[PDB]
Amino acid sequence: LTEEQIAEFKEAFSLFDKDGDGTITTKELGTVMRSLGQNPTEAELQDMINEVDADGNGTIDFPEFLTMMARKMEEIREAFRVFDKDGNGYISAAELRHVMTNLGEKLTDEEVDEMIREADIDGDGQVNYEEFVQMM
Amino acid sequence: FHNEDLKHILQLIEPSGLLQMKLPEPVKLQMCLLLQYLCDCQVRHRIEAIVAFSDDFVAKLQDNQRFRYNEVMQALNCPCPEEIRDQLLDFHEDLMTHCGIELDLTIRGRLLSLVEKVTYTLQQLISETMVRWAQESVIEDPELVRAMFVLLHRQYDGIGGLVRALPKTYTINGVSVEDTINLLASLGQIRSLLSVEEEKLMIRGLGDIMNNKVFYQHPNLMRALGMHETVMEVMVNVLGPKMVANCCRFLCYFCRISRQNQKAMFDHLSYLLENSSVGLASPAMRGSTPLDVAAASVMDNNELALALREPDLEKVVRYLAGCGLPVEGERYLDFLRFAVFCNGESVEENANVVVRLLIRRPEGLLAAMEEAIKIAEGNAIMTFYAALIDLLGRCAPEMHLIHAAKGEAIRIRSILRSLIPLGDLVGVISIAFQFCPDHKAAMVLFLDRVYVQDFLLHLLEVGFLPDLRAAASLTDMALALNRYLCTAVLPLLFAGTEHHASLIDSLLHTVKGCSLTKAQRDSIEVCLLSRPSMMQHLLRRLVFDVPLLNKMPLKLLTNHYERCWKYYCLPGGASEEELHLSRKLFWGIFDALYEQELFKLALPCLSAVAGALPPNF
Amino acid sequence: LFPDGLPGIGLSTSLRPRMQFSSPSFVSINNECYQYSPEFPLD
Amino acid sequence: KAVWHKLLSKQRKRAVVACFRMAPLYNLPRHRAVNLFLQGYEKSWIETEEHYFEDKLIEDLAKPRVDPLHQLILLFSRTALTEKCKLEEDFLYMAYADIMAKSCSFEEKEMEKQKLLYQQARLHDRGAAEMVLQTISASKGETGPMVAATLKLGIAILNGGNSTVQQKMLEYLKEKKDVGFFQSLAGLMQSCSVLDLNAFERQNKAEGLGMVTEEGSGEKVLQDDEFTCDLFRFLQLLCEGHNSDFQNYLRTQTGNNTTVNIIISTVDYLLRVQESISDFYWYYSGKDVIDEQGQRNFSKAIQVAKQVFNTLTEYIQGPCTGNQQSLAHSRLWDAVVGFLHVFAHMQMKLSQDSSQIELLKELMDLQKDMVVMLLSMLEGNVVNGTIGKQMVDMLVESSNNVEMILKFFDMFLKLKDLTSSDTFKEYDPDGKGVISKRDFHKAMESHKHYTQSETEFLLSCAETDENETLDYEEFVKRFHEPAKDIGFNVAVLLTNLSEHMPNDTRLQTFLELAESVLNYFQPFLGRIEIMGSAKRIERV
Amino acid sequence: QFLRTDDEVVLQCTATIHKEQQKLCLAAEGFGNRLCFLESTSNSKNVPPDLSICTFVLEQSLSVRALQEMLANGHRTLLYGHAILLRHSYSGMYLCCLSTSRSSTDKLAFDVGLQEDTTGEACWWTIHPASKQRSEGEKVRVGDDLILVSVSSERYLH
Ligand SMILES: [Ca+2]
Ligand SMILES: [Ca+2]
Ligand SMILES: [Ca+2]
Ligand SMILES: [Ca+2]
Repeated sequence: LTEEQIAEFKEAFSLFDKDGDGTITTKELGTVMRSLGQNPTEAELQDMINEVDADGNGTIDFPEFLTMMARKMEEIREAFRVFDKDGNGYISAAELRHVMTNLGEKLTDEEVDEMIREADIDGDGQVNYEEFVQMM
Repeated sequence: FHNEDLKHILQLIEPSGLLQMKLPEPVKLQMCLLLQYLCDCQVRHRIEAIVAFSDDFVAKLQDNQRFRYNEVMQALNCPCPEEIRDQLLDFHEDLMTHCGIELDLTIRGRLLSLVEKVTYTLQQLISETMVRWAQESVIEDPELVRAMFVLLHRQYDGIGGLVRALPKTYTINGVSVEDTINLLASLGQIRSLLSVEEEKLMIRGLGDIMNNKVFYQHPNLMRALGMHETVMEVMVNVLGPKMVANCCRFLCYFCRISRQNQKAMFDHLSYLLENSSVGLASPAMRGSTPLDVAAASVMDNNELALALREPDLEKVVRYLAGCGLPVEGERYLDFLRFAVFCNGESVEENANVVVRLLIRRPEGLLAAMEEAIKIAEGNAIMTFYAALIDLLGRCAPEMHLIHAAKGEAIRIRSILRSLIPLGDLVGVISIAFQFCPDHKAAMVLFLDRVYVQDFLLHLLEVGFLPDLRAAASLTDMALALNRYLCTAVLPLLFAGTEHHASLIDSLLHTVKGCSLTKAQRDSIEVCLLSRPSMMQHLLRRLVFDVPLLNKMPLKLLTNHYERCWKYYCLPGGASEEELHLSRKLFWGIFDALYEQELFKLALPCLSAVAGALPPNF
Repeated sequence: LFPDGLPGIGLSTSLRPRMQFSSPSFVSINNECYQYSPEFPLD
Repeated sequence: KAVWHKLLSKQRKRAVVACFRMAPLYNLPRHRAVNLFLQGYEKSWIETEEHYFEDKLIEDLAKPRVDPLHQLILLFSRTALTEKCKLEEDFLYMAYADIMAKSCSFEEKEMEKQKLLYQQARLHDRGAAEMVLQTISASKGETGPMVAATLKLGIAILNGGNSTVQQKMLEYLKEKKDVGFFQSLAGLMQSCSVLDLNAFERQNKAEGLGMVTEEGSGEKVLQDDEFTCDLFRFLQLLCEGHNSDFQNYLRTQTGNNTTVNIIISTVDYLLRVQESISDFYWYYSGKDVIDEQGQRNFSKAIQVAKQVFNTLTEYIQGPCTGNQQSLAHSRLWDAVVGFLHVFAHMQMKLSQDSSQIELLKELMDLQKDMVVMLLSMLEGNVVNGTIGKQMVDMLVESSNNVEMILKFFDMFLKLKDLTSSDTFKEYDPDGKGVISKRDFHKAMESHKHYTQSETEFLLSCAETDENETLDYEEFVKRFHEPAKDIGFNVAVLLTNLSEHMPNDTRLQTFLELAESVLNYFQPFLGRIEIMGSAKRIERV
Repeated sequence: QFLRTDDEVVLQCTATIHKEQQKLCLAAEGFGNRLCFLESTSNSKNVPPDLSICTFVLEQSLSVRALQEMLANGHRTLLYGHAILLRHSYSGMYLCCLSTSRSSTDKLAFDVGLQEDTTGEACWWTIHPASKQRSEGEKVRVGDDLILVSVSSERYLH
């Protein structure tokens, strides 16, 4: 398997990891599902462990995580299609409401231009294609 | 009576004979039980074909709907807005959502065809011959009359018998046909032993169930056979030695295997707590009490913990009213710890109820438990008064602001702080450096929950006095070392030289390993929250640590305490000579060719601390 | 499931716990009667 | 910038969560696919109409010695006659006394009453009024599923107020001098129910962290209210038609050693329901967004509170003087004190929604079914009778809450007069079904009747739909119809106190209080005079 | 017949000390002593009780819910399960549960004196019947023996 997406999955594992000892408990999963808007309880966290709990340690190990992503799930290529609704790389001031709708964070009303204006190259009033290769 | 014989036998009774004649009473009673057998195998045939259609149908269903859903989530993904949540459900709820709306896809014709067959002979004649008997022949013998109308009602409601058939059937493979049989051979031995050594055949019977590969794989099956109630009514029959325990150990394993099993075992808690016949300890009977079944019934699930109510906890403290002499009282408070906490954070409802019933009868404690600390020629009191404290630490209102921004969680916290003094430092610091490890951690988890940094220095000379200096003394001392790595974490939240004396003793103790790194995790943030003259003095031992660094115990102490010394070098914003060797001996490791990529970034803060602050023995 | 009924069918793919038997002999293996039942001629 | 890189992690932190969650799709075990398929097939697809088969079957057993049906009832009586200090399960009984109970426009309205009375003749000819009267007296106080099945038979026999069956229930009790029946009926209501809120907020917190709840409705309302409704309905059917030998049998119970005053014992029950819903008001009183479980715990509690008033009436309805006197000395008055106090405060907050009309109708109806009772308690008054004297005495002891409901009816009746005045109709429109809010704030104000406080309460929601106006027909149909039937009984009850009991002065406070009501219904109530069975004359 | 609001009442037990029926009543002084004590009545034919400092006037009776919302910022009839604000009839101060510790066996017996501060749940006493016959929610008649439970300390009037 291509180790680019596996290194991306290691980055995603460390994104999920908070105690940093190689094992992921249930509480990291509960906090990451509560931080992205959703409201889980202990029952959903518990049996969602028990499905993945083939290793039988109550935690998420790394290679079973890797094949669990390799089951269904590029990463930023599928993410760039969220940016590119229009297909020309432009993410306009009008198109920015169509990108940030399905995230979870309440977008601001003045700082949203400062996110563009610091990142924009010449000031075309949009977010172009060139703000993806050398911005991420 | 295989295929040739039943044609001889049915067409002896059918032709359409035996049934047409006139018969006396206690023979047609015998025929009625015979006639029930034919309908029973008719029911058996209906289930054997309803599992036959099922395997072919889900082979059409799963190979369609799992496969065609895979086409949608590659053509639409957007992790889970709407169309995921229709297929994001429980697997039980997914089954009802898939098929069970068809009484308002492409296979909607096929299952609708089957119910037409399972609409539905001899149903005509049994409904006829029960009428023909009961009309002309005015009946005594109510054992017969009860037997007649059952076969009438079972005939007219053949659906309702099948309604109580499907929550007993179960489907498995050809792999399981080995271990299932001698399971059933053992289970039938227990059902046969229900009516009566009598003990040893049950113990031989129960353990052979407990070593089966098909005993964990299908706990729905073991629930559907009702074999929790089987062993329980055996134990119900025994109660008013080892025959009680060896079935009781099976129940504790029975609830541990799944949550949905444990809900079914909840409904027997009323009888089960009425057994103070076992609480005189004598281990290893402490894995087999009827209390211990009551333990594992509530043990984890917070849903189960909220459902139980006040007469359950009334009887337990009624037994604690009996303890006015003892040793049995430690196990009741062991049970109530599983009634209030259950996850790591307490419940808010049962925690209120138990302490209100713990004031209506009360039973200095540290004035009394100190006097028995040298009692010899005993410990069952020393764990008891440790247990009652360990209970009361669990029913704390909140470490969250529910304690802060609310009344009615303080009213009860006022009770907890009033019944005890501070007091416990009898057991916390003083006696606990000699029994040792079980009770000092128990007194911590009370004091942390109920009751800033002035008592940080006041409650020093604690823990690492005997323990962190005796790393080669290893055996109860060795059993205490990994225990207080995690207990000493929550003390994250002048005498700092003595703290550095224990920390260097902790550094020698850090010279299990996941928890030893956990006590390092409470140590690495400890110097960050340090007047910094001790933090500058602790960095002098860090150069003493740097001499013994440039193994893995110092390698985690190299890159961490270097940036932490820069966090101690915020005070500059004397011993830089040893710091010059500290960059030199690190450069002496740099020319030698692990986690050394961490310590290499710690070298630039060693010049930035000199750019901010300085501008085996 | 259907004839185009007869409860004397021979398929019977349920579990159906098996028969075992023992012959009432007079060997000195006295912890082997001990299992099932005395045998009998069936058919 | 930094928030641009902050969404890249929260994209992958959230997209991995979907691969954690969507990985179960019935994939690898073919056993768990098929084992779960059956249980879902059961609870969805068996469950159909077989229920043509009852009325053919009891027809098939009432055929030409002794009938086949006649032995079946004879089995259950002789089973229920032996002392075992307990009943059984007897799943034969649980199905046959169900099937025996499942088998029960003027000319059709009499012919349906005709063929029903034939179908209860099919059963009570053969002692079916005795297995219901014995299986209650067998189980001493236990509310098991057995005794809940007999009440569904005894209701489906007495269903029309049957007179011969009500004669056979008594004349069986008189000769078999049965203590064990009235000992059993008092113990049956003794626990029986109450809506408890400590089980609700336990579940409400369990609605917090117990995410999906399948059948957690068990301890919620009254512990199987369907039995508790069916107890009192069986008691009401024992007295409809005014069996004055039986309403006096439920009181003093003459020819026995000990006596069970069952009529006080049902007063003590609904007082426990009065407090049970007052506490379900007080907890609720500040949230003001009734969720789904808040609705279906009132609706399962209103109907039982509705039912207990309907059987409270039938002990009083025929003017048995020893029965209404013996309930006036009891603690009835505290219940109707409390029930008023729920009526005002809820209606001011339940009539602020478009979703909370479904609770409003039921709570309006129980107000009517309350005053239908204390109309019927009043009917033996003479002029200044004591039972008329005490009924006004509770009317000042909760005087402060009679105000709001009488004020509530005026808001929706004075709207019902101002419907065809053209400063109500042709003011803002010609006529369309759209008026205004802003002119409705002043077209109503140019009728000069109401204070400004009542105009804003009338301006509660009134459309919540895109217009900042209201609707003509829908608002007035909710104004006229649900408060003119219930409001009529309150007008009758206020009439009935003054004309029967004059020469009170604080009653003249209440009369001139609701003068807008009594001058609206006075073209609808007739006051005739008869010679009502006491050889006196009473207004009707 | 029914105890109501604003009627002078007294509170007395009848405890026996070696078969001597001491019909002691609760009294207090104030104006220099913020504590309560006992007054004896059994030797009434020789020593009469100083009844100026024994009598208490009920001032209010609330449901518990009404109390909890009231702290959050005509003669009525007294009911069980209600919190009452007892008033000393002479000294004007209200009976309360002081948060101090004196004149006890020194385990958790809090002190009962009489203070001035009307607010706070220290001066509210709930009434619980010593009878399974008469129950919660109904009116308390003359001579009904009962329990007084504090709202703040939740300790009985021992
Ligand atoms: Ca982790
Ligand atoms: Ca793991
Ligand atoms: Ca554009
Ligand atoms: Ca650009």
